[PDB]
Amino acid sequence: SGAIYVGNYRVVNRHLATHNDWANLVWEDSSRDLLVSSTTAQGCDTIARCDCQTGVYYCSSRRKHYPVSFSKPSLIFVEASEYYPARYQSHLMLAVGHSEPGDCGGILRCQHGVVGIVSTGGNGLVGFADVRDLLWLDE
Ligand SMILES: COc1ccccc1CC(=O)N1C[C@@H](C(N)=O)CC12CC2
Ligand SMILES: [Zn+2]
Repeated sequence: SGAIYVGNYRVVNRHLATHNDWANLVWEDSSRDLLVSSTTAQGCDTIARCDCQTGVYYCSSRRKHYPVSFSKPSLIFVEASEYYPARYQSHLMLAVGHSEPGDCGGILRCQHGVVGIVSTGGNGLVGFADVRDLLWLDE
């Protein structure tokens, strides 16, 4: 689990969105595994606007933050899971790092701010849904 709280937005994995998220929906995209809802309170996270390929992510299954090198946002084939059939997921970045299914939502960050959230993984890999291209999160 986990979310980004920037301005009056809450960014979560679409597969983990609650009823309140759907009832306060701003934007969702199944192909990216992302959903954004509106919040009453202002958040403290800032979004990175950069092309960093190194950063640090939070892994809840280890209660630890790890440094990682990650690929550029791309279209990658993701195996079938309890929440989606096998399909191509867009705007996904891959890295070598530990992950388990419930690690989804953990933040990946760089020197500039939040880069994205854990969305996929397995066998010593971890994938992150990028949010750096969503410029509207800043206003
Ligand atoms: C962090 O993901 C994993 C880690 C280890 C093993 C397997 C996974 C992948 C996984 O379980 N996925 C991929 C998600 C997606 N974005 O399609 C949907 C979801 C069920 C939760
Ligand atoms: Zn950066």
